Amino acid sequence: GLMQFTLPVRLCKEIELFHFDIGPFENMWPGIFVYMVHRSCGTSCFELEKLCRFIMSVKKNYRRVPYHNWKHAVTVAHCMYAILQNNHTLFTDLERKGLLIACLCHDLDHRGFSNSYLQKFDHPLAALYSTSTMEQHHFSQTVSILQLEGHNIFSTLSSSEYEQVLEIIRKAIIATDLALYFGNRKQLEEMYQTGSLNLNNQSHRDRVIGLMMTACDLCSVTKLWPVTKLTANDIYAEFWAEGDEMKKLGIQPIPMMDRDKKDEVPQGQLGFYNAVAIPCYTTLTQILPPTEPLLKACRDNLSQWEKVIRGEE
Ligand SMILES: C[C@@H]1CCCN1C(=O)c1cnn(C)c1C(=O)Nc1ccn2cc(-c3ccccc3)nc2c1
Ligand SMILES: [Cl-]
Ligand SMILES: [Mg+2]
Ligand SMILES: [Zn+2]
Repeated sequence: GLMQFTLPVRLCKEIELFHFDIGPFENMWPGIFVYMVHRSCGTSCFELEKLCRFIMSVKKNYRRVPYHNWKHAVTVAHCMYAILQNNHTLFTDLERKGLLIACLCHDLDHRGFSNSYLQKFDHPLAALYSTSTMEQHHFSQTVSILQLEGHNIFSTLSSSEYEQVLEIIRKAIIATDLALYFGNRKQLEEMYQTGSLNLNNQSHRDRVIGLMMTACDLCSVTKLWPVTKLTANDIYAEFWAEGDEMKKLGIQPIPMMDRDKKDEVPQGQLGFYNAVAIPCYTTLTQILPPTEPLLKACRDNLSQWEKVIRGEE
Protein backbone atom coordinates (compact mmCIF):
# COMPACT_ATOMS: atom_id res chain seq x y z
CA GLY A 1 0.00 0.00 0.00
CA LEU A 2 2.95 2.35 0.84
CA MET A 3 4.65 0.87 -2.33
CA GLN A 4 4.85 3.58 -5.03
CA PHE A 5 6.21 2.90 -8.50
CA THR A 6 8.91 5.51 -9.34
CA LEU A 7 10.45 6.09 -12.77
CA PRO A 8 13.88 7.53 -13.57
CA VAL A 9 13.80 11.37 -13.51
CA ARG A 10 13.59 11.78 -17.36
CA LEU A 11 10.50 9.48 -17.52
CA CYS A 12 8.98 10.86 -14.30
CA LYS A 13 8.95 14.31 -16.08
CA GLU A 14 8.31 13.38 -19.78
CA ILE A 15 5.46 10.85 -18.96
CA GLU A 16 3.25 13.89 -18.02
CA LEU A 17 3.50 15.27 -21.62
CA PHE A 18 1.19 14.26 -24.51
CA HIS A 19 4.20 13.45 -26.83
CA PHE A 20 5.91 10.95 -24.44
CA ASP A 21 7.24 7.77 -26.18
CA ILE A 22 7.22 4.71 -23.81
CA GLY A 23 10.65 3.52 -25.14
CA PRO A 24 11.98 0.22 -26.54
CA PHE A 25 12.32 -1.58 -23.11
CA GLU A 26 9.22 -3.88 -22.99
CA ASN A 27 9.93 -4.93 -19.36
CA MET A 28 9.27 -1.32 -18.15
CA TRP A 29 5.82 -0.88 -19.89
CA PRO A 30 3.86 -2.70 -17.08
CA GLY A 31 5.54 -0.46 -14.46
CA ILE A 32 4.81 2.64 -16.64
CA PHE A 33 1.12 1.60 -16.78
CA VAL A 34 0.84 0.93 -12.98
CA TYR A 35 2.60 4.33 -12.41
CA MET A 36 -0.16 5.98 -14.50
CA VAL A 37 -3.03 4.14 -12.69
CA HIS A 38 -1.52 5.13 -9.27
CA ARG A 39 -1.13 8.89 -10.20
CA SER A 40 -4.40 9.07 -12.24
CA CYS A 41 -6.66 7.08 -9.89
CA GLY A 42 -4.95 6.54 -6.45
CA THR A 43 -2.66 3.74 -5.09
CA SER A 44 -5.89 2.24 -3.56
CA CYS A 45 -8.25 1.80 -6.58
CA PHE A 46 -6.81 -1.70 -7.49
CA GLU A 47 -5.12 -4.46 -5.43
CA LEU A 48 -1.52 -4.55 -6.84
CA GLU A 49 -1.41 -8.45 -6.84
CA LYS A 50 -4.61 -8.50 -9.04
CA LEU A 51 -3.69 -5.47 -11.23
CA CYS A 52 -0.19 -6.95 -12.02
CA ARG A 53 -1.84 -10.31 -12.92
CA PHE A 54 -4.48 -8.61 -15.19
CA ILE A 55 -1.67 -6.61 -16.95
CA MET A 56 0.41 -9.75 -17.70
CA SER A 57 -2.68 -11.72 -18.94
CA VAL A 58 -3.58 -8.75 -21.23
CA LYS A 59 0.03 -8.56 -22.53
CA LYS A 60 0.00 -12.35 -23.24
CA ASN A 61 -3.24 -11.92 -25.31
CA TYR A 62 -1.78 -9.25 -27.70
CA ARG A 63 -0.06 -10.90 -30.71
CA ARG A 64 3.37 -10.26 -32.35
CA VAL A 65 1.98 -8.11 -35.21
CA PRO A 66 3.80 -5.01 -36.53
CA TYR A 67 1.40 -2.33 -35.10
CA HIS A 68 -1.71 -3.67 -33.20
CA ASN A 69 0.60 -5.01 -30.46
CA TRP A 70 1.29 -4.58 -26.72
CA LYS A 71 3.34 -1.37 -27.33
CA HIS A 72 0.25 0.16 -29.08
CA ALA A 73 -1.96 -0.77 -26.05
CA VAL A 74 0.37 1.04 -23.58
CA THR A 75 0.97 4.03 -25.93
CA VAL A 76 -2.86 4.51 -26.24
CA ALA A 77 -3.28 4.20 -22.40
CA HIS A 78 -0.55 6.84 -21.88
CA CYS A 79 -2.35 9.34 -24.21
CA MET A 80 -5.56 8.74 -22.14
CA TYR A 81 -3.42 9.27 -18.97
CA ALA A 82 -2.24 12.69 -20.36
CA ILE A 83 -5.89 13.74 -21.15
CA LEU A 84 -7.24 12.67 -17.72
CA GLN A 85 -4.37 14.41 -15.81
CA ASN A 86 -4.89 17.69 -17.82
CA ASN A 87 -8.74 17.56 -17.24
CA HIS A 88 -8.57 16.61 -13.52
CA THR A 89 -12.04 17.73 -12.28
CA LEU A 90 -14.10 16.76 -15.41
CA PHE A 91 -14.14 12.94 -14.78
CA THR A 92 -15.60 10.55 -12.17
CA ASP A 93 -13.48 8.09 -10.07
CA LEU A 94 -15.09 5.26 -12.15
CA GLU A 95 -14.35 6.86 -15.57
CA ARG A 96 -10.59 7.22 -14.71
CA LYS A 97 -10.50 3.51 -13.60
CA GLY A 98 -12.40 2.19 -16.67
CA LEU A 99 -10.79 4.36 -19.44
CA LEU A 100 -7.10 3.41 -18.66
CA ILE A 101 -8.15 -0.29 -18.61
CA ALA A 102 -10.33 0.27 -21.74
CA CYS A 103 -7.25 1.68 -23.58
CA LEU A 104 -4.93 -1.16 -22.46
CA CYS A 105 -7.54 -3.72 -23.68
CA HIS A 106 -8.93 -1.89 -26.79
CA ASP A 107 -7.07 -4.08 -29.41
CA LEU A 108 -6.81 -7.41 -27.40
CA ASP A 109 -6.03 -10.40 -29.71
CA HIS A 110 -5.83 -8.22 -32.87
CA ARG A 111 -4.60 -10.35 -35.81
CA GLY A 112 -3.38 -7.30 -37.85
CA PHE A 113 -6.41 -7.18 -40.26
CA SER A 114 -9.37 -4.78 -40.76
CA ASN A 115 -13.10 -5.54 -40.21
CA SER A 116 -13.35 -5.40 -44.09
CA TYR A 117 -10.78 -8.21 -44.50
CA LEU A 118 -12.56 -10.44 -41.87
CA GLN A 119 -15.84 -9.99 -43.87
CA LYS A 120 -14.30 -10.70 -47.35
CA PHE A 121 -12.37 -13.72 -45.92
CA ASP A 122 -15.63 -14.81 -44.15
CA HIS A 123 -13.82 -15.25 -40.77
CA PRO A 124 -16.08 -16.80 -38.07
CA LEU A 125 -15.84 -13.50 -36.04
CA ALA A 126 -17.65 -11.76 -38.98
CA ALA A 127 -20.65 -14.16 -38.51
CA LEU A 128 -20.66 -13.61 -34.67
CA TYR A 129 -20.36 -9.72 -34.83
CA SER A 130 -21.77 -8.12 -38.06
CA THR A 131 -20.53 -4.53 -37.25
CA SER A 132 -17.43 -3.31 -35.33
CA THR A 133 -16.34 -7.00 -35.67
CA MET A 134 -12.83 -6.76 -34.10
CA GLU A 135 -14.04 -4.20 -31.49
CA GLN A 136 -16.79 -6.57 -30.13
CA HIS A 137 -14.06 -9.29 -29.95
CA HIS A 138 -11.67 -6.92 -28.05
CA PHE A 139 -14.43 -6.26 -25.44
CA SER A 140 -15.32 -10.02 -25.25
CA GLN A 141 -11.57 -10.82 -24.59
CA THR A 142 -11.46 -8.06 -21.89
CA VAL A 143 -14.44 -9.63 -20.01
CA SER A 144 -12.91 -13.18 -20.37
CA ILE A 145 -9.62 -12.00 -18.73
CA LEU A 146 -11.54 -10.17 -15.90
CA GLN A 147 -13.15 -13.60 -15.11
CA LEU A 148 -9.87 -15.63 -14.77
CA GLU A 149 -9.36 -16.34 -11.01
CA GLY A 150 -7.34 -13.57 -9.27
CA HIS A 151 -7.91 -11.23 -12.30
CA ASN A 152 -10.99 -9.22 -11.15
CA ILE A 153 -9.39 -5.77 -10.54
CA PHE A 154 -13.00 -4.45 -10.03
CA SER A 155 -13.91 -6.97 -7.20
CA THR A 156 -14.06 -4.13 -4.56
CA LEU A 157 -16.69 -2.07 -6.56
CA SER A 158 -20.43 -2.39 -5.67
CA SER A 159 -22.72 -4.34 -8.07
CA SER A 160 -24.05 -1.08 -9.69
CA GLU A 161 -20.56 0.59 -9.86
CA TYR A 162 -19.38 -2.74 -11.44
CA GLU A 163 -22.09 -2.66 -14.17
CA GLN A 164 -21.29 1.09 -14.69
CA VAL A 165 -17.50 0.51 -15.26
CA LEU A 166 -18.01 -2.50 -17.68
CA GLU A 167 -20.50 -0.31 -19.64
CA ILE A 168 -17.91 2.59 -19.83
CA ILE A 169 -15.26 0.06 -21.10
CA ARG A 170 -17.62 -1.55 -23.67
CA LYS A 171 -18.63 1.86 -25.19
CA ALA A 172 -14.99 3.11 -25.05
CA ILE A 173 -13.71 0.00 -26.93
CA ILE A 174 -16.59 0.04 -29.54
CA ALA A 175 -15.80 3.80 -30.12
CA THR A 176 -12.27 2.77 -31.36
CA ASP A 177 -14.09 1.53 -34.54
CA LEU A 178 -13.00 4.40 -36.82
CA ALA A 179 -16.12 3.79 -39.05
CA LEU A 180 -18.16 5.18 -36.06
CA TYR A 181 -15.80 8.17 -35.39
CA PHE A 182 -17.01 10.33 -38.39
CA GLY A 183 -20.71 10.47 -37.33
CA ASN A 184 -19.72 10.76 -33.61
CA ARG A 185 -17.52 13.86 -34.25
CA LYS A 186 -20.19 15.49 -36.55
CA GLN A 187 -22.77 15.25 -33.70
CA LEU A 188 -20.23 16.68 -31.18
CA GLU A 189 -19.31 19.52 -33.66
CA GLU A 190 -23.09 20.34 -34.03
CA MET A 191 -23.70 20.20 -30.19
CA TYR A 192 -20.61 22.37 -29.35
CA GLN A 193 -21.58 25.02 -32.01
CA THR A 194 -25.35 25.20 -31.13
CA GLY A 195 -24.28 25.29 -27.40
CA SER A 196 -26.43 22.17 -26.57
CA LEU A 197 -23.37 20.13 -25.30
CA ASN A 198 -24.13 19.04 -21.67
CA LEU A 199 -21.51 16.90 -19.78
CA ASN A 200 -24.33 15.96 -17.27
CA ASN A 201 -26.25 14.28 -20.17
CA GLN A 202 -24.89 10.65 -20.09
CA SER A 203 -25.28 10.24 -23.93
CA HIS A 204 -23.12 13.46 -24.28
CA ARG A 205 -20.40 12.11 -21.90
CA ASP A 206 -20.53 8.88 -23.98
CA ARG A 207 -19.82 10.78 -27.28
CA VAL A 208 -16.98 12.83 -25.67
CA ILE A 209 -15.36 9.66 -24.19
CA GLY A 210 -15.69 8.14 -27.73
CA LEU A 211 -13.78 11.10 -29.25
CA MET A 212 -11.09 10.78 -26.49
CA MET A 213 -10.70 7.05 -27.51
CA THR A 214 -10.29 7.96 -31.23
CA ALA A 215 -7.76 10.70 -30.20
CA CYS A 216 -5.73 8.30 -27.96
CA ASP A 217 -5.87 5.54 -30.61
CA LEU A 218 -4.55 7.88 -33.38
CA CYS A 219 -1.86 9.43 -31.10
CA SER A 220 1.13 8.28 -33.27
CA VAL A 221 0.29 11.52 -35.25
CA THR A 222 0.89 13.67 -32.04
CA LYS A 223 4.51 12.44 -31.30
CA LEU A 224 7.89 13.90 -32.38
CA TRP A 225 8.33 13.53 -36.18
CA PRO A 226 10.79 10.56 -35.87
CA VAL A 227 8.29 8.58 -33.68
CA THR A 228 5.44 9.48 -36.12
CA LYS A 229 7.52 8.47 -39.17
CA LEU A 230 8.77 5.15 -37.67
CA THR A 231 5.26 4.24 -36.36
CA ALA A 232 3.97 4.83 -39.96
CA ASN A 233 6.37 2.03 -41.19
CA ASP A 234 4.68 -0.40 -38.72
CA ILE A 235 1.18 0.76 -39.82
CA TYR A 236 2.05 0.23 -43.54
CA ALA A 237 3.62 -3.23 -42.73
CA GLU A 238 0.11 -4.36 -41.57
CA PHE A 239 -1.80 -2.45 -44.34
CA TRP A 240 0.37 -4.02 -47.10
CA ALA A 241 0.21 -7.59 -45.55
CA GLU A 242 -3.65 -7.18 -45.65
CA GLY A 243 -3.36 -6.01 -49.29
CA ASP A 244 -1.34 -9.18 -50.09
CA GLU A 245 -4.15 -11.27 -48.48
CA MET A 246 -6.79 -9.30 -50.49
CA LYS A 247 -4.86 -10.23 -53.71
CA LYS A 248 -4.86 -13.91 -52.54
CA LEU A 249 -8.74 -13.76 -52.36
CA GLY A 250 -8.74 -12.32 -55.99
CA ILE A 251 -9.60 -8.72 -54.82
CA GLN A 252 -7.58 -5.60 -55.82
CA PRO A 253 -7.02 -3.84 -52.47
CA ILE A 254 -7.43 -0.06 -51.87
CA PRO A 255 -4.15 1.86 -52.58
CA MET A 256 -3.55 2.25 -48.76
CA MET A 257 -2.96 -1.57 -48.64
CA ASP A 258 -1.15 -1.99 -52.01
CA ARG A 259 2.65 -2.09 -51.50
CA ASP A 260 2.87 -1.31 -55.28
CA LYS A 261 1.53 2.25 -54.55
CA LYS A 262 4.24 2.82 -51.82
CA ASP A 263 5.38 5.95 -53.84
CA GLU A 264 2.01 7.75 -52.95
CA VAL A 265 2.29 7.30 -49.10
CA PRO A 266 3.04 11.01 -48.38
CA GLN A 267 -0.16 12.17 -50.24
CA GLY A 268 -2.17 9.42 -48.40
CA GLN A 269 -0.85 10.78 -45.05
CA LEU A 270 -2.13 14.35 -45.98
CA GLY A 271 -5.59 12.86 -46.79
CA PHE A 272 -5.65 11.12 -43.37
CA TYR A 273 -4.45 14.20 -41.39
CA ASN A 274 -7.06 16.39 -43.25
CA ALA A 275 -9.95 13.81 -43.25
CA VAL A 276 -9.44 12.26 -39.75
CA ALA A 277 -6.64 13.43 -37.39
CA ILE A 278 -6.94 17.27 -37.62
CA PRO A 279 -10.78 17.32 -37.29
CA CYS A 280 -10.53 14.81 -34.37
CA TYR A 281 -8.04 16.89 -32.27
CA THR A 282 -9.82 20.19 -33.29
CA THR A 283 -13.22 19.03 -31.88
CA LEU A 284 -11.41 17.49 -28.85
CA THR A 285 -9.58 20.84 -28.15
CA GLN A 286 -12.93 22.76 -28.47
CA ILE A 287 -14.54 20.40 -25.89
CA LEU A 288 -11.40 19.98 -23.64
CA PRO A 289 -9.17 23.06 -24.06
CA PRO A 290 -6.10 21.62 -22.23
CA THR A 291 -5.64 18.90 -24.99
CA GLU A 292 -4.52 21.64 -27.46
CA PRO A 293 -0.92 20.24 -27.47
CA LEU A 294 -2.28 17.14 -29.39
CA LEU A 295 -3.80 19.42 -32.14
CA LYS A 296 -0.57 21.51 -32.24
CA ALA A 297 1.61 18.33 -32.49
CA CYS A 298 -0.71 16.90 -35.22
CA ARG A 299 -0.42 20.16 -37.28
CA ASP A 300 3.43 20.05 -36.97
CA ASN A 301 3.44 16.45 -38.36
CA LEU A 302 1.01 17.42 -41.19
CA SER A 303 3.57 20.14 -42.01
CA GLN A 304 6.36 17.44 -41.94
CA TRP A 305 4.45 15.22 -44.45
CA GLU A 306 3.98 18.33 -46.66
CA LYS A 307 7.81 18.74 -46.66
CA VAL A 308 8.27 15.05 -47.71
CA ILE A 309 6.00 15.66 -50.79
CA ARG A 310 7.98 18.87 -51.71
CA GLY A 311 11.11 16.61 -51.85
CA GLU A 312 12.72 18.50 -48.85
CA GLU A 313 12.85 15.01 -47.13
C1 LIG B 1 -7.91 2.77 -38.99
C2 LIG B 1 -6.48 2.29 -39.09
C3 LIG B 1 -6.24 1.20 -38.01
C4 LIG B 1 -4.69 1.34 -37.85
C5 LIG B 1 -4.62 2.87 -37.67
N1 LIG B 1 -5.45 3.33 -38.80
C6 LIG B 1 -5.15 4.46 -39.46
O1 LIG B 1 -5.81 4.83 -40.41
C7 LIG B 1 -4.02 5.27 -38.97
C8 LIG B 1 -3.76 5.49 -37.62
N2 LIG B 1 -2.71 6.25 -37.52
N3 LIG B 1 -2.22 6.55 -38.77
C9 LIG B 1 -1.04 7.39 -39.05
C10 LIG B 1 -3.01 5.93 -39.68
C11 LIG B 1 -2.89 6.02 -41.16
O2 LIG B 1 -1.81 6.11 -41.71
N4 LIG B 1 -4.03 6.07 -41.86
C12 LIG B 1 -4.13 6.16 -43.26
C13 LIG B 1 -5.39 6.44 -43.86
C14 LIG B 1 -5.56 6.50 -45.24
N5 LIG B 1 -4.47 6.33 -46.02
C15 LIG B 1 -4.31 6.30 -47.40
C16 LIG B 1 -2.99 6.05 -47.62
C17 LIG B 1 -2.36 5.88 -48.92
C18 LIG B 1 -1.06 5.39 -49.00
C19 LIG B 1 -0.48 5.17 -50.24
C20 LIG B 1 -1.21 5.42 -51.38
C21 LIG B 1 -2.50 5.89 -51.29
C22 LIG B 1 -3.11 6.09 -50.06
N6 LIG B 1 -2.35 5.89 -46.45
C23 LIG B 1 -3.23 6.05 -45.46
C24 LIG B 1 -3.03 5.97 -44.05
CL1 LIG C 1 -2.34 14.17 -9.80
MG1 LIG D 1 -8.61 -1.33 -32.90
ZN1 LIG E 1 -5.85 0.70 -31.52
